[PDB]
Amino acid sequence: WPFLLRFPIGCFGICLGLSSQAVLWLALAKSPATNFLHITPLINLVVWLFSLVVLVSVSFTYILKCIFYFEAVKREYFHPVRVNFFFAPWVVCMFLAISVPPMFSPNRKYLHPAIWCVFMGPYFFLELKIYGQWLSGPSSHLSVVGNFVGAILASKVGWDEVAKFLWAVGFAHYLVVFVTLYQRLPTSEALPKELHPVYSMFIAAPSAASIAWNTIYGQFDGCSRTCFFIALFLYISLVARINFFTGFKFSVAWWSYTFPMTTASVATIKYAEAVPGYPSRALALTLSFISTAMVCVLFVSTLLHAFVWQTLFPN
Amino acid sequence: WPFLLRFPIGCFGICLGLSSQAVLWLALAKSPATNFLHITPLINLVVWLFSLVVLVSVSFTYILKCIFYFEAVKREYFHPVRVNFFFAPWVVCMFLAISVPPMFSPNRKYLHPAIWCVFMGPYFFLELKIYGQWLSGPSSHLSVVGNFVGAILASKVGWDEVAKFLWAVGFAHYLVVFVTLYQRLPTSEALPKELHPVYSMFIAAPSAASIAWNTIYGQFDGCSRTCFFIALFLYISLVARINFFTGFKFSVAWWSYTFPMTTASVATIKYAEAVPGYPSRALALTLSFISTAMVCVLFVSTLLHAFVWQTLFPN
Amino acid sequence: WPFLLRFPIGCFGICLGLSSQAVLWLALAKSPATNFLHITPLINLVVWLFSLVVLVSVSFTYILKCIFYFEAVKREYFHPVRVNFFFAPWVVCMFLAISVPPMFSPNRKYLHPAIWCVFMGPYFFLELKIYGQWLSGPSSHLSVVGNFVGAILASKVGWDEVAKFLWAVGFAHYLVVFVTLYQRLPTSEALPKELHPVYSMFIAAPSAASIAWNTIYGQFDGCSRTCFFIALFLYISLVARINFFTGFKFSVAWWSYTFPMTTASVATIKYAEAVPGYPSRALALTLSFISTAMVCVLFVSTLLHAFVWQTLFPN
Ligand SMILES: CC(C)CCC[C@@H](C)[C@H]1CC[C@H]2[C@@H]3CC=C4C[C@@H](OC(=O)CCC(=O)O)CC[C@]4(C)[C@H]3CC[C@]12C
Ligand SMILES: CC(C)CCC[C@@H](C)[C@H]1CC[C@H]2[C@@H]3CC=C4C[C@@H](OC(=O)CCC(=O)O)CC[C@]4(C)[C@H]3CC[C@]12C
Ligand SMILES: CC(C)CCC[C@@H](C)[C@H]1CC[C@H]2[C@@H]3CC=C4C[C@@H](OC(=O)CCC(=O)O)CC[C@]4(C)[C@H]3CC[C@]12C
Ligand SMILES: [Cl-]
Ligand SMILES: [Cl-]
Ligand SMILES: [Cl-]
Ligand SMILES: [Cl-]
Ligand SMILES: [Cl-]
Ligand SMILES: [Cl-]
Repeated sequence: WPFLLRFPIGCFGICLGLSSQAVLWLALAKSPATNFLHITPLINLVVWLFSLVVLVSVSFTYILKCIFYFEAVKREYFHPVRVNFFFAPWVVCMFLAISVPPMFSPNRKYLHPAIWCVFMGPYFFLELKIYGQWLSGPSSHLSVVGNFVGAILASKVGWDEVAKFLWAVGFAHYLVVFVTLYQRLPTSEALPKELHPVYSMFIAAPSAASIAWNTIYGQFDGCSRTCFFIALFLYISLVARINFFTGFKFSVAWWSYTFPMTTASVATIKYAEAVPGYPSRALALTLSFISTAMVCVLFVSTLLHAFVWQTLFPN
Repeated sequence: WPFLLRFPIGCFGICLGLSSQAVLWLALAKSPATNFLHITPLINLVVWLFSLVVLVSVSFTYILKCIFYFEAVKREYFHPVRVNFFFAPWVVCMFLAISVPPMFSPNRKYLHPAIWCVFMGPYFFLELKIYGQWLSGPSSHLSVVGNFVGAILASKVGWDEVAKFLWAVGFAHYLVVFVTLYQRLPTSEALPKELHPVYSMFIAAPSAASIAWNTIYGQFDGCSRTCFFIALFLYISLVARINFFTGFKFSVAWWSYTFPMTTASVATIKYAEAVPGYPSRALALTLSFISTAMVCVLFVSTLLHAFVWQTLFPN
Repeated sequence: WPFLLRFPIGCFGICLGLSSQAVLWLALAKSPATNFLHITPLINLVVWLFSLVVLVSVSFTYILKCIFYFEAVKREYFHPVRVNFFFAPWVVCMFLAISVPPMFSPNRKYLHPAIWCVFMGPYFFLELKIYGQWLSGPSSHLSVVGNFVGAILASKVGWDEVAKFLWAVGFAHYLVVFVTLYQRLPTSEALPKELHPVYSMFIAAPSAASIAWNTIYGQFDGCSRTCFFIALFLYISLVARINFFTGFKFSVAWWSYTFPMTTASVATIKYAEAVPGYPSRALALTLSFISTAMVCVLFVSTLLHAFVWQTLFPN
């Protein structure tokens, strides 16, 4: 059993969670509402560099597999559940782009338009091609989160009009996913094993949509508030449904679940700036504290379970 | 056959219809657009007291059954069609709360926040628990109307922010219900017998949503108008589809159908205040006249059929 | 085989495409953004008269069949796929009404209210009756486009309030159609033959809705922009999915596909007026050029294939 076979596409899950952490701490240092913490922006410098190293190493190793064992890649593509992970490498690169650590880049009004085109295009072509396969042969193949994220990148460039077009496309696909998935949610028992990639974008897409609305227009309306509150209601359902009595075991799939929690925390900070008050401030800090704590303990657990015991990679 | 067995949970239907009548006549006396009628506010005083008596008597008798024959209550819970009626006792109490007869309460800016918490919480816990049962074992178990009604109560207290959160949650559940129920509407023949509790909230939830929007913001927009017009279009479909040639017979289920009609009438009065004109005024009065007439004739019929013949309660 | 049997209801398809062309060229002559072309309004005079001749001839011949062979009409009604075409004669008359060639009518603020009632009523009665048949015996029987078109006619009369009511009804039916049709789109192979009437209103209803919003309110908002962008995204999917390598053959069904393209072009012109700029202007002209070119080449092809070879009408 060579190492290439035991290396699946699920490795990209860890990069998405860690990269999403970078945007959270950037806000905590550039938030006028949360100025009283005096958080040093140097934290983002370490986190952003760490996200680049893991993304390059993961991507480079996977490229070697694609030339060495193309047939293995071909087999993975067809399987229905693990298809969504093909979108993961493209969407994560956009997350680093919006971070854009202040120290590296001298102050400028907008980023160069060339950056948007290179990252965005491979995603749009993949979205249409993967959608066509479903018709030839649920509706879980559709990608929703990436379109909302691209709108944020487009707003940073300054192309306001195209950002509105991407938001409309992302919303339309959400309706089909929302109706089907809500009817049959996964059972509390054996939650991580079943439909783990698909579920993550169910508690995350609304929170991303609210952030995109704030960048395009600049003022909160019913779109940003209601989408944010829907995500909060869905997030609360996890606590009530999860069984505290039932035991839990370590699994690689836990890395993907981190990403939904982080996106909600960033969205809450936007709400606090628009509407000041003691309620919002405490709620924003609480969500951030839970998100960052889970990553730190999970990072230690996934580090020990891979080195001394080499149980991270199954046969 | 003891009286406890022949006493079902459908008795709560009559309370919902009569309690909804109270809010209608309160508006008719406090509407600047309909000032020319000079309606005495004393009508609400009689109606509100009458609603309290029936609600207490119905609730007190049912509590006796729950301790005497718990297993009978347990059997009723599982059956799919008659599950929605468990939400009915909680939602109706909120309807009396908004009425708040002026004579009883000295003029005050807002009501005490404690009233909102006691009534609302048992409903939110019930909504999550009942929804979980569906996943373990359509989508008719979901409750939609109560969330919109709670927003009205929250606005009366003055907690504007939480009212927006409840409205978002209620809207999201409506999408699943609207798609499924619209595909298979009940046939005109044997209309009352089939799916009678579920259908009532289909012509009623839009009208409640429009009222909630007016209280939170204060100015009509596309939300209030389009939701109100959707309810009107759905209400008109009943007249066209119902068969006049086919005969009708007395049934206990008719009490639930009163509640949808009353809610639409109250919503129309809001429209008349925002947009004045002869068209709206006549339409508002016509809907109220039909609603109040149906209750009076139905009340007499349900009174005679229960006393001289004792045919109200089946075996 | 008498000519009456070989004359189907699909003949009304050609009238819808040609009549829709009339509104496009009217805008091109009355558009301040596209003033630099100096397009003579005389083009609409020829087109509008040509649309009236074909509509009268098609309608008059079909009336003869309805009295001669009523049973044949009765058989056609039941078949599920070819039911939507019954709505086509009524909706097309509204399209000529909005055109209202300037030369014929002296300048006036609004049109007489009587015109709206005569055309609209037969459509509303048909919508309710056809919808009832589905319940007694997908959800493709529902009509969506006509309600949005009627709102435009109502706005021309000046009855603003009723136009909002029609828009709400049309939107509600769209949700059921959008969810069902999007799940199972037709395959690229043998595209014209399968579900040809139903598909045409899928790329067309959003574009009609955006135009109606602009007339009722007068200022673009998120309704007009997002609905327009959804239609653009759906239109682009046709180019990617269609197979260029696969050959194509002449068919009568191609006339219906013209109508979706024209409606999108008219909607784009509205966008250019609201938001000026070089991007929008070129995109508006390009869509119009493709639409008008397709009609001209198709008109020649459908003319030659019917006269020398008499292959237009199948047995
Ligand atoms: C794909 C995800 C990100 C969104 C899924 C949710 C949408 C299907 C629905 C939920 C409720 C709907 C909203 C209902 C109420 C409003 C407020 C409505 O009225 C306003 O104009 C708000 C601002 C104001 O004028 O005060 C604007 C659109 C919006 C947000 C609606 C847009 C579509 C929403 C967000
Ligand atoms: C759960 C029930 C109560 C609502 C179900 C209906 C909604 C799914 C849809 C129907 C049409 C949609 C509306 C379409 C048009 C508008 C107007 C739109 O534009 C405006 O800003 C209106 C006010 C103005 O700016 O003039 C605001 C949101 C809204 C109401 C939309 C919100 C979501 C609505 C109400
Ligand atoms: C039946 C067809 C014609 C429409 C099908 C699409 C609708 C189901 C959804 C898609 C996204 C929704 C929209 C989402 C965002 C908005 C913007 C929202 O916010 C605004 O107030 C826009 C204007 C502004 O205030 O800047 C108003 C309603 C609207 C258009 C929503 C109404 C309902 C929409 C159009
Ligand atoms: Cl940001
Ligand atoms: Cl996705
Ligand atoms: Cl009220
Ligand atoms: Cl309910
Ligand atoms: Cl026009
Ligand atoms: Cl249609």
